[PDB]
Amino acid sequence: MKLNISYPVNGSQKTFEIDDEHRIRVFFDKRIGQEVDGEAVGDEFKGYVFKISGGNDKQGFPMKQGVLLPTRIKLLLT
Amino acid sequence: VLKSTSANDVSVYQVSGTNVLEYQNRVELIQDFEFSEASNKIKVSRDGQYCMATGTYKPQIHVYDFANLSLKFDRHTDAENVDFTILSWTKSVHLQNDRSIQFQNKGGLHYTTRIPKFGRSLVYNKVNCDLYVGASGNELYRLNLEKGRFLNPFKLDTEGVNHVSINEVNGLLAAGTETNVVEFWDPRSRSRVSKLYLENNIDNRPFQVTTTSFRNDGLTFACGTSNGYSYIYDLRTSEPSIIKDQGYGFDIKKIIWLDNVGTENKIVTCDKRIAKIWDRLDGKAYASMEPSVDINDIEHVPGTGMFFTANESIPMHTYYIPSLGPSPRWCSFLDSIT
Amino acid sequence: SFIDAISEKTVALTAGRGRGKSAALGISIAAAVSHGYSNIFVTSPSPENLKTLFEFIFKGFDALGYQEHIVRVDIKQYIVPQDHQVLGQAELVVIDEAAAIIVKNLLGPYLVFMASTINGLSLKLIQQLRNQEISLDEPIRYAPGDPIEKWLNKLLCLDVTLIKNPRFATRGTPHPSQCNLFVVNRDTLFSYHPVSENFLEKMMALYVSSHYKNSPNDLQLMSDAPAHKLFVLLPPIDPKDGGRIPDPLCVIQIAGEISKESVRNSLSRGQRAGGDLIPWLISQQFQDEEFASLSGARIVRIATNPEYASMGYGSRAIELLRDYFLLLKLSEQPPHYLHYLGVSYGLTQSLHKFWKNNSFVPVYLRQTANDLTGEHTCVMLNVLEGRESNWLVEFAKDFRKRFLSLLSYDFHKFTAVQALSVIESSKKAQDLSDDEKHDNKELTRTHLDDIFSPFDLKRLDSYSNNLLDYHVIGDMIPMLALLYFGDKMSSVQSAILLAIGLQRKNIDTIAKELNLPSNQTIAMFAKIMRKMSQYFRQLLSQSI
Amino acid sequence: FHKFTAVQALSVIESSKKAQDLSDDEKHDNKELTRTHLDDIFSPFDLKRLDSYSNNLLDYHVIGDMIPMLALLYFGDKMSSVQSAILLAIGLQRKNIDTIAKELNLPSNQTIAMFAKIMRKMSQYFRQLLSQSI
Amino acid sequence: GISRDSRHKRSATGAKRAQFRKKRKFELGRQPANTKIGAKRIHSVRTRGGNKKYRALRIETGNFSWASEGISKKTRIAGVVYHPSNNELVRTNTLTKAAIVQIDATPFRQWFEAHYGQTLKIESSVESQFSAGRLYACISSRPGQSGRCDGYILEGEELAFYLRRL
Amino acid sequence: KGRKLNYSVQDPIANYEAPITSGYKWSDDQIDEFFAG
Repeated sequence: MKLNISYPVNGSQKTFEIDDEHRIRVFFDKRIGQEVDGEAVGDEFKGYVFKISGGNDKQGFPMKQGVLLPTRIKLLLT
Repeated sequence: VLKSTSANDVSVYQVSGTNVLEYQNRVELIQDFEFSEASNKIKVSRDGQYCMATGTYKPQIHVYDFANLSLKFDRHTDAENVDFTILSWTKSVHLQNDRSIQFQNKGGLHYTTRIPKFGRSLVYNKVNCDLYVGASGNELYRLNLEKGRFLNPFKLDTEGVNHVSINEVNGLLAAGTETNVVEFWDPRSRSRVSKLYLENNIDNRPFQVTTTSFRNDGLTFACGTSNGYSYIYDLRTSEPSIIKDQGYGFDIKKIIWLDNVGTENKIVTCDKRIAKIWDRLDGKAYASMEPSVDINDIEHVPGTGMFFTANESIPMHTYYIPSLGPSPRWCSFLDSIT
Repeated sequence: SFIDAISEKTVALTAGRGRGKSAALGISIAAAVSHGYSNIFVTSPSPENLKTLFEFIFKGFDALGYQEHIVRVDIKQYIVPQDHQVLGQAELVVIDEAAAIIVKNLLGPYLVFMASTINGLSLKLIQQLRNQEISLDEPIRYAPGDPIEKWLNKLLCLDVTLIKNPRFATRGTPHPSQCNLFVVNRDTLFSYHPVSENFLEKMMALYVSSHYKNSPNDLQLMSDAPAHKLFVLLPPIDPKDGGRIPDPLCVIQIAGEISKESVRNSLSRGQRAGGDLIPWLISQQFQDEEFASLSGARIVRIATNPEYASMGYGSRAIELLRDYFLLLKLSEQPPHYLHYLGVSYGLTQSLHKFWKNNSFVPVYLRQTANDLTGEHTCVMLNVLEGRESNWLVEFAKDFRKRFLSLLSYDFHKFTAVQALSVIESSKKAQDLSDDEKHDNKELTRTHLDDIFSPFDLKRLDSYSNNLLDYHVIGDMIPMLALLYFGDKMSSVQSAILLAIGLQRKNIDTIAKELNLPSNQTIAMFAKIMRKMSQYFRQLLSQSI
Repeated sequence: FHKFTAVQALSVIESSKKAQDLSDDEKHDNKELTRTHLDDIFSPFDLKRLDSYSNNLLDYHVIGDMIPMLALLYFGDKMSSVQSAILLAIGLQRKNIDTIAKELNLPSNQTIAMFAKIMRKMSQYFRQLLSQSI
Repeated sequence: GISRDSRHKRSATGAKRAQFRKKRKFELGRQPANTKIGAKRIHSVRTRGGNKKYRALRIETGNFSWASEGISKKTRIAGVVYHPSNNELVRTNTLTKAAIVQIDATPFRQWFEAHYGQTLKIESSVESQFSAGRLYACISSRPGQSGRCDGYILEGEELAFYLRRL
Repeated sequence: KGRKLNYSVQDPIANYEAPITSGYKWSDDQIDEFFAG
C-alpha cells in the first residue's frame, strides 16, 4: 500500500510505499476519523497517531467519509 | 460509537434521527433518506434488499437498494397514499386516499383502477391471488389478480373496517371494524366463521379496533384498538384475552411479531408517539423506542434486529437493537461502529 | 417399473416405506441392475448389513449376465457403500440407497444419484412428502397372505389406523380450548374384546405416531407392564357418548432404593434404576440415589390437531402436576392413588425441539452422554422437577455439577450443536436459579484468583487486543478459559454468547462465521466481547 | 486446543525445548511455585476428586475423567514426573482427543493396557494432589 | 392531479373520437395536499415566474376571528367533525377551507376577561364553550394555496346552522 | 353510481400474477379440526 501522511501545522506531506501487509493490517476495518497508533504499522515511528482522511483505491475511486460497506457502491453526488 | 438511549437494562440505537466533529465522523447509513417533511409508510421486501417508502408531498415510491445504500428512483404517484403491499420482485400494488388503486411495475404505473367507496386497507393473498381491500361500510372488496375480475363483496357491519389481514399458514381473514367486533371471514368459503367481540375493564368510550395481525403458527391473533391497548387471542378460551394498556394510549397502529428471529415470544406494539416491545405469556416490556417526533407507522427487517419507522419529520429513523439480534449483511459494520 | 424408470432417469425418486413387513429393503434395492449394467458405474449405497443379500437378484444378475466377476463391483462399475455422513458428503454418483435409515444426511446426497430412500411411519415420510415421487407400501409375496401373521398382528398391533374425523361440531376443536385430560389406570386394559381393545388399538396408533422406529416391543411388552398408564384428551364434551385419546404418553416407575441402590452398587449393578444411575454415579449422590424413579418412556402429542399439538406439552405437564397434586376412564382414582416421595423426573432424547419441550416442561436436563450411538444421535439427558418442593439443595448441586461438566466438556462430542449448547446452558441456569435461590455464589472478582489464572502478560495482551488493533490469533491463547470463566462466574446476548461458546468449543472464527453471520460481523462481536471482558478485569484491577 | 493438533512426540519435544530454554536462561528468576492448597481445591471439585478415586479403585469412564482432565493436563504440564506412555497421556488429554485415536496412532500396541496405565498415572496424580492439599 | 382541459371529456352534445394531444405545461394539476395537524411545515413551490405558492400540510397556529367584534386571535386545532365535500375527510381528520374545526378557546377567555373584567349577553350554547374550552370555528383561509389557517368563530346563528346539521 | 363499481374485466391484471397449488401448508381437514369451535 502507499501511505500519504500530512503534518498540517508545519505544512508537510509525503507518501511512503509500505509493503509487508501485516504492518498494514492495523488499519483494517477502521473507518474514517477513527485514530490509529504508530506501533502496529511500524516500529521506527512509535508514539505516532494518524487520523485517516480517506484514500483512493486501485481503480482510483475515492471514499467519502462515513457511509458503510468497504466495497464499491453507486451513490448520487454533485 | 453512536449514543444509546436509557432503557430497562438494554440498549437501542438510532441512525438518521433528528439530531443525526459529527460532520467529519458522520454515521449515515442510507444516503438520501429524507422526504418532503413527513413520511407515509415504509416496508422492506421479502428478499434481502429493496425497501420501499411511500411519499408525503408530491408522494413518491422511493425504492432503496440495500446493496447500494442509496435511492433507486422516486415515481411521483398521482395521489397521496395510505396503504400498500409488495408482491414479488418488482411488482407492487397501492391504494391512495381517494378510492383508486395503482399497480407499479418495473416500468411503473401498470394500471390505475378504483373501488366504489373510500378504502383504508389492502392485503394480498398468496393462494389463488385475490387482494382483499377494506373500505368504509358494508363493503370489503376483492380484486383477483387471476383474470382481473371482481368478487361478490364481503358483507360487513355498519361503519366499516380499519384493517384487514389474512393468516399465512392457513388463511383466516381478519377485519378490524368500529364496533369492537373482529369479523373473521374464511378465505375458502367466502363466508363468516366468527364475530368475536373485544372487551376491557376501563371502557373509556366505544373504541374501534385498528390493527390486526397473525403469525406463522396459525393459532394466535394480535388485536388492536383506538385507545392504546394491545390484545392477544387464541382459540383456547377465545372469549377473554390478555391486554396491554400503554402509558400514553392514543391509537395503536402497528403490532408485529418476532416469529422469525431468535429471542422468541416477543412482539412490537406501536402507537402514535412511542413503539414498545414486550414478551408473551407475561406482558412485560422488553424495550421501547422513544423518538423525538410522532410515528406514522413502523416496520421490522426480517432475520435481524433493526426497525424502520415512517414519521412526521424530514428523515426516517432506523432503530438497531444489539441484544435482539445482529445487524444484517449489508449493514455488517454497524456492529463495528456501535 | 421403478427399475426401468430409474435406468432411464438418474429425476427418479422412490421411497420404500414399510409398515410391518414385506417391503423394506429387497425389491427397490433389486431395482438397480439395468442401471448397473447399461447406464451406471458409480453405484454407492450406505447400509449396515444385509443389503447385497437383499438385492441378491441384482447381484446374481450382475455376476452372471452383466459382469465377468462382498465388496464393490467392477467391470472386468464400482459399488462403494459407505456411512450416512460419507454418503452425504461424497456422492458424485449415479445410484445410491440406504435401506432402514437419519434422513437429513440422505437428503444431503441428492445431487446426481438416483433417489431411492427406504425404511421399515416417521418424519422421513413427512420430509419426503414436504420436499417439492413414488411410494412403496404394498402386499406380501403370497396369494391371500398369512393368517398366522394376521392373528399375531391382531394380538401385537403391527399396523396403525387413523380414525379421527369431523363427525360433530364438538369433534375437531370446539372442545380443544380448555380440555383438562384424565388418566387411565386399568391394569388389564388389553383384554380381548371388540370395543375397548379397538379404542386401545387407536390409542396405540396415536402413541406410535411420530414415535421411534418399528420396534419389537412397541405393543407387545409395554402392553403388559406393571402400571403402564396413559391419558386421553378432549375431556370437555357432552353432546355425545364417546371418547378418543389425543395424548397417549407412556410413564413407568421402579425402585425408595435407599438400601437397594447401595446393595446394587455392591452387587456390581450400580446402573440399576434410570434415576439413580447417572445421578448416583455422577458425584456419588445420597438423597437422589436414595429416592426411587418415576420416568417416561414415550411422549405423545397431536400429529393431527393444531390446537392439541400446541397444548400437548401443556397437557403432559398438567398430567405430571396432577400426579404431584373393567374399563373406567377415571381421574378420581389417582386423586388418592397418585402418591410418591421424590420420584418425579424423566429423560428427553436429544433434539432441539425436544429440549425446547423440556424447557417448557421446565423439569431440567442433567447431561446427555459423552458420544453418539448407532440408533440415537445423543442419549436422553435426565429431566427432573417436583411439585412438593424439598430437593432444592439436591437440584442446585446437580445443576452446578452438570453445568461445570458441560462448560468444561470442550471436546466431548467435537461436532456438537451451538443451539443445543445454548439450550443446555439455559436449562442449567434455570435449574440452579429456580429452586429457592442459588445457594452457591459466583466468583465475585477475587483479585488473587485473577492474578492466579491470568498473568500480567496475558492481562496486558487481552487489554491491548481489545483497546487496539491486534489479531484473534494474537489473543486466542486465552479464548478457551475466559469463555468458561465468564459463563461460570456482564452480559452477552444470544449471538455473542453463541460466539463465546463456539470459541470455548474451539471452533474457528471463519468456521462459525460461514455458518451464522459473516467473518467481519463475527469478528466485531468478538471484539466487543473482548472489550467487555477487559472492562470487567480492569474494574477488578482498579478496585484491587 | 484450538489449532495445534499435530503430534505427540514433537509436542513433547517442543515443551521440552521451551523448558530447556527456561532452565538454561534462568538461575532462580522464573521459578514457579507449586500447586497451592486452596487454589487446587478450587480448581478441581471435591466430588471430582471423589470420581478420581472412583477411577483409582474402579473404571476411569468419562463421568469423572473428562470434567477434571483439563485441569489434570494443565497441572501436569505445569509441575512429580511422567512416563513416556504417561507423557503421551498428558499430551492426549491436552489435545483432548478420545481414547482410541492418539495412543493407538502413536504406540499402536496395548490400547487398553495403555489406557489403564493412563488411569494409574491419573490415580497417582490425584493421590498426590489429595495427600498434598487435603 | 392531472389536468385542466375539456379535451379529455365530453361536452353538452355528446362527442367521441378524442385522441387529442400530449398534455401541455399549462394543464398543471398538482397533487392534493390534504393539510393536517402536526408541526408547521409549508412547502414553497414555484409557478408563473417568481409566483411562490405556500402549500401548507401541518399547520397549527390558526388565526380565528371573534365574530361580533372581529378579533382574529391565535389558537390551536383539534379536528373536523363534518365536511361533506368528502365524508371520509372528517374520518381522516384533515384541515381544508370551510371546515368546522374545534378550538381550545383559552385566549378568547383571556381577551374577554381582559376587556370586560369579569368571567362567565352572548349566546348560551357558546357560553357553554366559554366555560368548557372547545368552541367550533370554520376555516376561511386556504392552506393549500396561501399556506395559512385563518377562520371565523361560530356565534349563534351560524352555530345552530351547523349544530342542526351535525 | 356511474364509475362506482364497474363489474368489468380489465386487461393488464388478467395475468398479473399466477396461483399456487398446495398453498396453505395446513390441510383443509386441519382447518375443520382447527375451528370446529
